[PDB]
Amino acid sequence: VSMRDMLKAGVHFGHQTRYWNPKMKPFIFGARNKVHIINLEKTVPMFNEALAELNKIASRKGKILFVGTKRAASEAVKDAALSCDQFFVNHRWLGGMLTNWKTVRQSIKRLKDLETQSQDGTFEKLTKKEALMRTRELEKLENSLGGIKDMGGLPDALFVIDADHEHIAIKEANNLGIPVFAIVDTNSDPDGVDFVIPGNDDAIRAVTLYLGAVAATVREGRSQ
RNA sequence: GGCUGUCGUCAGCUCGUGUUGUGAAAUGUUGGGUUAAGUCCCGCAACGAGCGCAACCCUUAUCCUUUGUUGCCAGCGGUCC
Ligand SMILES: [Mg+2]
Ligand SMILES: [Mg+2]
Ligand SMILES: [Mg+2]
Ligand SMILES: [Mg+2]
Ligand SMILES: [Mg+2]
Ligand SMILES: [Mg+2]
Repeated sequence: VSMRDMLKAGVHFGHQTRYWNPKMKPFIFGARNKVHIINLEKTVPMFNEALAELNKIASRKGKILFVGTKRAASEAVKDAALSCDQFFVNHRWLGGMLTNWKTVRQSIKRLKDLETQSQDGTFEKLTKKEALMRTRELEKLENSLGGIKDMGGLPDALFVIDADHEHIAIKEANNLGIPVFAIVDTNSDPDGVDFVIPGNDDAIRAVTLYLGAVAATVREGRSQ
């Protein structure tokens, strides 16, 4: 991935100096106007070393789960995983989506059966008042569980945009040994993720970049 | 044992799995709104479920169909009215 490209995106940008996390000292060039700057020279080799790892999982038809619920990087997230044939989460992660599979699995069945009882027309020939609680009931399920609806079991790797914001998923993923690939940032803990990609996690330009790239490689890897 | 009063027809009382705590425990069941109501909605390390709440039951208020004696008399005709 082009080291010039990122100057363009804004990846070098971090967070205000005061909100920094001192575990990210390694991945810092310095500060300008009391605002931190990611040493991109550390980003790019780290990043390419996570693309590679992602390839060889995507090789064996494992499932890259993508998570990103920021009211920036949601439509960004959906686009990418769909542009790959994988799974995604872009509205609140709901605690135990991984550790409590048994149960959360048993709320997918419902969403399946509410999809049927919609196209099949049952959500029409009924109480009319009961096309409220038989639709809102679906609408929400397909806002939350939708992304992972046909996922049948636990992922083979989470790919996570913001570590800070999505700390619950990462802990759950550590809980299950599921390897994690995060876009950590100057203000975030390095310490829970396995393939740390430094750089900005809060920009429409920056996110699409890493997504596009991880999208490219899982498709370039889902072939051989 | 069975049956019954009572707080109280008050809106509460809990469980599975997950998570937190060395542990009793906690979370859910808190928060913003709303409601007669843990009523409903939005949020949220919770995700769900159950007993309650409400609804299904009887009665009362209006209308329609069918049936018309031992009940009824609007229009007719008669009358010991
Ligand atoms: Mg423990
Ligand atoms: Mg209580
Ligand atoms: Mg409690
Ligand atoms: Mg409490
Ligand atoms: Mg409340
Ligand atoms: Mg209830």
